Amino acid sequence: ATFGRATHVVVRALPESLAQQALRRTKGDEVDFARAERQHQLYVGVLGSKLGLQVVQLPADESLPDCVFVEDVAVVCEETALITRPGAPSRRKEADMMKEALEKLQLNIVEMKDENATLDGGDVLFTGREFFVGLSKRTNQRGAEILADTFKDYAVSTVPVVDALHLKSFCSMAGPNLIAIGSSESAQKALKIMQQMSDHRYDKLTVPDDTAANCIYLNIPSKGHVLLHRTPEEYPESAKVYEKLKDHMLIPVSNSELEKVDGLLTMSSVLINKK
Repeated sequence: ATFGRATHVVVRALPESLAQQALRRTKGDEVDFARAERQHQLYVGVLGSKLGLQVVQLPADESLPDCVFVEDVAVVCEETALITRPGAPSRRKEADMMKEALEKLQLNIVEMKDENATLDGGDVLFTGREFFVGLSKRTNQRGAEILADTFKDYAVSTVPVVDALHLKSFCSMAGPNLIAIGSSESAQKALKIMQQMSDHRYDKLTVPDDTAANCIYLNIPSKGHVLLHRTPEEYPESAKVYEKLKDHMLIPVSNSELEKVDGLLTMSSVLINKK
């Protein structure tokens, strides 16, 4: 496939219950819900209006406070979607509307039904050549095994996630051979493990703020190599690194409110390449 090509994107509206009731590891500043909604609107507007992806917007469900974070409930690779069994019990029913959306996009559907398996899509790094799957408090070995069985055309290897929510809490693909990676002790240890497991030499884009290593790369006809990344207002020292990339069309995207609930850029979309 052309790495990073997409035609469609699934997103989901924020429930009011997110502000107080979404899961979060840090009990920090309160969420400004209206501002979170605006940030989500702008994010969707980049993907759909600016970049031209066909947007499927799922409605909010107030009983699912984290339902905006569609990434965790599906992994899509080519024509196949894995509907995950998220680690958090409060998120499991998010799979219901996602399964229906992906069915309607004509994907082959595989459901993680094994009650001994969990997997969050945020733990999954697809490089274009292979998968790395974080083993975290959300994703277990059996989950990773089911992913490997689902996507047999690609190698799958695992990496411990120790002191973050997900693997992609501190990394993401920034381009076809380019892993964006944080500078923490933990981020760097994870990167070394991924690299030691692969026979492929990846380039890295190292940033000083781990959560600013979570970005979205797209290959869009008529625009080229596009990268959605955190803003200078939010992470000035990491934005300076992204700004050196004259080889990408850079789009700064604000995400401060959802980061209060550990939601990073990748978490709010599921990308699909159809036809």
